[PDB]
Amino acid sequence: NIFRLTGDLSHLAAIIILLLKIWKSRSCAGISGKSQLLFALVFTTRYLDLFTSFISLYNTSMKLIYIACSYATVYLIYMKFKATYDGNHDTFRVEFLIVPVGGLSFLVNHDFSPLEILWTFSIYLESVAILPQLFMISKTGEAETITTHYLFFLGLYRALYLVNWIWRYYFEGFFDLIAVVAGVVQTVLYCDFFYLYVTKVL
Amino acid sequence: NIMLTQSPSSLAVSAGERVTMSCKSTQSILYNSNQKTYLAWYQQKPGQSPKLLIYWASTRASGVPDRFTGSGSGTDFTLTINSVQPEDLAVYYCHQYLSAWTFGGGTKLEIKRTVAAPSVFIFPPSDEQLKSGTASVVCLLNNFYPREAKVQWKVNSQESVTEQDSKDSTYSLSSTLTLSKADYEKHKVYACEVTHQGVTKSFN
Amino acid sequence: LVIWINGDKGYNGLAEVGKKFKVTVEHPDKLEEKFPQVAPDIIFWAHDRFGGYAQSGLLAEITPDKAFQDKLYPFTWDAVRYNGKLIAYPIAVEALSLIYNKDLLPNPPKTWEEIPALDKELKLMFNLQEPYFTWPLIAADGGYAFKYENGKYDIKDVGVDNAGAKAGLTFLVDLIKNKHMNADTDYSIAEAAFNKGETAMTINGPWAWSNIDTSKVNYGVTVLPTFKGQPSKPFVGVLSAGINAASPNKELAKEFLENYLLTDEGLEAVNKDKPLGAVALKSYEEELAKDPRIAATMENAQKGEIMPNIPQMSAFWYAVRTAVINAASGRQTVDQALAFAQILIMPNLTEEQRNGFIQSLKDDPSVSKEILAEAKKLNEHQAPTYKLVINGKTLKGETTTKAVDAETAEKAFKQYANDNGVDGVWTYDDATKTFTVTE
Amino acid sequence: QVQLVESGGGLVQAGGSLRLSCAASGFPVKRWSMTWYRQAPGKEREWVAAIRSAGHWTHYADSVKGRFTISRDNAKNTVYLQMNSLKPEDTAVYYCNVKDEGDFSYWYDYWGQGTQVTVSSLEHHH
Amino acid sequence: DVQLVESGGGLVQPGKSLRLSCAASGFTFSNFGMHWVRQAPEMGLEWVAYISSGSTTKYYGDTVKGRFTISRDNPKNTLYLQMNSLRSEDTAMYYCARRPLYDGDYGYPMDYWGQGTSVTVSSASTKGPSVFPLAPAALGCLVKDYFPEPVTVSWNSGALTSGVHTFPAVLQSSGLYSLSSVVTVPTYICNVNHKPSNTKVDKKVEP
Ligand SMILES: OC[C@H]1O[C@H](O[C@H]2[C@H](O)[C@@H](O)[C@@H](O)O[C@@H]2CO)[C@H](O)[C@@H](O)[C@@H]1O
Repeated sequence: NIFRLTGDLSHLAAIIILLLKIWKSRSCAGISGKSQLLFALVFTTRYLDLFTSFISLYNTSMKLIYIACSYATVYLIYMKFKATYDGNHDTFRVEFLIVPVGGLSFLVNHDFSPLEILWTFSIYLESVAILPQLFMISKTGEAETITTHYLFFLGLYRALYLVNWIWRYYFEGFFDLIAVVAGVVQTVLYCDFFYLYVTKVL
Repeated sequence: NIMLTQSPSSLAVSAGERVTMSCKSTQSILYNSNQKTYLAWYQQKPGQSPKLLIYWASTRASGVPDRFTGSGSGTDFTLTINSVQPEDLAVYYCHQYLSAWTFGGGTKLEIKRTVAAPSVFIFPPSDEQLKSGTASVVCLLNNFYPREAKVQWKVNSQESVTEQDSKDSTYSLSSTLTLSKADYEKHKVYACEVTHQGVTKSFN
Repeated sequence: LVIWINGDKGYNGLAEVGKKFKVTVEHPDKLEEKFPQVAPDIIFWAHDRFGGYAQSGLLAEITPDKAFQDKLYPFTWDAVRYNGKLIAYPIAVEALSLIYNKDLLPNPPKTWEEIPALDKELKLMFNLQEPYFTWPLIAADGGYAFKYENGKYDIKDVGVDNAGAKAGLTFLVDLIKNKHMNADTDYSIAEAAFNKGETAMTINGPWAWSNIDTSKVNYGVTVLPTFKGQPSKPFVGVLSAGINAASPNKELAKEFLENYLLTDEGLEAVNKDKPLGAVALKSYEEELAKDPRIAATMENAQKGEIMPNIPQMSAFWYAVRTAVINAASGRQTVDQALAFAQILIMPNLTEEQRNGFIQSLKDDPSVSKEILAEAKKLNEHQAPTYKLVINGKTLKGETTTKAVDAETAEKAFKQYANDNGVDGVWTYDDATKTFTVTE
Repeated sequence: QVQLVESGGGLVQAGGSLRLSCAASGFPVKRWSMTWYRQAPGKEREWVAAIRSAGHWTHYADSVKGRFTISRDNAKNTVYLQMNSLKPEDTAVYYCNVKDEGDFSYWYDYWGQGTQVTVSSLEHHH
Repeated sequence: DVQLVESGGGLVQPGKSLRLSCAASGFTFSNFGMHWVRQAPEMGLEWVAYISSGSTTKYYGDTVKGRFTISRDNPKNTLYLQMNSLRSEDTAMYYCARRPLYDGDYGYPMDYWGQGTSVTVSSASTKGPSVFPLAPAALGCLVKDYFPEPVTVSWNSGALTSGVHTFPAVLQSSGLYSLSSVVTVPTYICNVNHKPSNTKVDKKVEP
């Protein structure tokens, strides 16, 4: 079970690193604010059960940490340091992602219940969350705030879920086809993200 | 599959003594239909096929002497011999035949008696062996007990001991020392000194 | 005599026939199941139930007459042939057919797909309770009771899982869900509704015709509609006469069947009560084939397949009836019902094993194919060189080696003899492949 | 805290049937996954079947596919494993494992005590 | 009386196939189920295979399943064990045993066993034994440099067995096996039979 723990800690490390870099550099240039908005909405939709039926202090604490860190990143991008933020190059249409993802969550979910629908929607949106950032870097060609630590931790996060899925399938006999497919899409998108950063920024 | 463990791994008892050996199963081997515990005790004399002693963990197989008794239940069973005879030297196995067929590790029953003096014999390498380019000198220890006995070679040596015989309860040991033609030719006398609880044999 | 026949046949005509021959006729309910457990002198029923009776020995092996055998159609005799012996006298050949109302519609529908439109415009209804009436739709697309190969029925192969059987059953349940037929309609409801003209068409055999004749509404008898471009295959019934094993008047009953019932006058007096259909007698069938309804019955029989006489037909009927009732009432899906039918057919399974497999089908239908394969496996399991001769002064012996060349073979033997301390003259017999050394 | 109780194990002839049940006691979770494992004496623990809280997903080991069937009861918070055509190679102690399939619940991983299934390959006279 | 005699054992390379046979007599072979049980020094008694009277039911051990297949010729009264993809762990003495009728009712376990045949699996080639005399009181023969180590050494074709001692074979530094057979005496021939190499040697002992 340590693979999922390590991947979640790596994802939290990536989020914290991005937040701290935005805070210290006093600018958020090179970051797609729409990608962070989608990440915030992913965390909001997945962790809407935070208020009711807390399971453990670590569980609710991690949910709150994720939600607060993502909301703080969105606030820094759009409210605190919006002057350095450049929406001219971040012209991606978010609705073009949310609407198909919502429809797909309605169609391809395991069971038709509001909580299952919300979880599937969050999973799919996480799978397609990084696309605005990919478009912004593909246009501008540089990322003044994306760091090697951030990308390394994101890649460690993705590889840790990959290893976790293989381990669960081969030892516990468990595979979540929706989760596996969306995670594979997200892993491919993140690999393309790393490729673009190394080839065009470095 | 129901695993079986046997205790002790090996033990020695004098003739006429009472001996008890235990088999422990990882789960109960009781049958619900007939309320009979499906465990059996087999006896394997040296160089022989196993012979059924007891079945259903209490019932004695046909022809078995009355000194063999089976007992136990749940996960623990015992085989008891009231008067261990010299013929009873064998390996005893517990076998559950309820779910598949599995055997115990094996309890090797030895025989204790009074100490007996070994007979030490010498055997020089033959001319046929020397023609091949090698020599082997053999020292023989006949009818000794206990098995623990020390052999020392005086001018490569491997010793093999026979299993204790059921007729008399004795051991025999053979110590063979191997040499090349030159190594055998160099030395003129060959001796072995045998130290046992109950003597040196040499040839020139 | 004591006679059991079904309630929907001409028991009164049989009563007059026995009166001319005392003969007692009775029509108990569920008699196809009552007869085995109770044991009537002669029983009148379709041939499919009779073979199993012959397995129980309840039917006495009756010796036929060659002229009397030639008095009837050969295929009817073939129907009552079980393991080379005749267990019954065939009486009538009956097949399901479409009976529609000329007033309600001029032309019958040529296919099953046309029925929904016509029925919703009128806003078909037959007996869906018995699997006999619902089997033509199932078998129209290749569903079969038992694989018929080279004159034998293979009990190991059952075709109620076929794609065609699934298609027929899902078509029927689609028509049920579309409110086109009542899920719980039976034979009595079908007869009552068609007599009043409420239902334009219904599927039924010859026996109902007289009843429709009482309703005096003009009716047309014709082919069952084709399902997905293939004809419906109704099981063909051979209403036959079986002798009880324990009947004290076996010879008298046999003589009565040969010399009063299976004659032109007797069969004419029986068909008047209720239409027997295609009559076993050559003479009366020739005199009767001119009627268009008999022609329709015969051609439907040609399009259909006669029931097996094997004793595994009662279990098959029970399983298919259970599956059809489950699918029609909506208690279970079509595929689950057909899997249940396959499980229930399997004869060698223990009752608790069958219950376990049925539960496994209930609580997970995603692996129904694997469950069926494992159940079938369990059901089938529970079915009832060169040679050396050394001769030295001290040692003598023999030794064999694997050598391809004799030169190296004797080199190896010479080295071995030196290792054995042997020194002597050498001889070789190639024919015996023996190297002999001796001193 | 959740306590898992397993029942239904026992001694059955070869080819017989059995029904194991894992009942969970405690506060249920919205999304959980229950896996039936088995361990025979001196052998590694292998997973037998796996089911989730919602949906029609079930996974079976290659050895038991078609013979073992896993189902759930959310109303009773129970999971059943039906064993059909049992063979003596299926003698083991059967465990049920509950994992919280939501995020951040790595230590919500509870095991049952264990139930004993013994398939007796014996011969009988009619 | 009930008799079970096995045959076919010998030396094979790893991965090869060997068929063992068990001829049964003194009882109705077609009525009883049959077991194959192997024994090795580091293994003890271990059940391997089982076939029912009608071959309907076949059971195999966990470490032998998928490699070993059991069968039987009922009218020829023969039981067969075909071993494929052999390993070093499969070297053992193999016994065919009779499963009595309805052990669920009467309770009899494996009651009659054969003498068994040694099946050894190694890449090393067969080598015939070399016999040497021991000058005599006791006298004996030293059998050296043979592989594998099935070997039967007797004296005067089994005429005398009183005071005769044969010793277990021990691994020699050359990779071969060696043992000495001795007997205490007041003309004696030592007869050595090596089944894998088909070596039957009849040797005299003199001072
Ligand atoms: O369950 C179906 C049923 O089909 C046949 O019974 C027919 C019979 O052939 C007809 O003459 C008339 O009586 O309708 C019956 C259906 O109720 C089989 O003979 C019978 O075994 C089977 O149960």
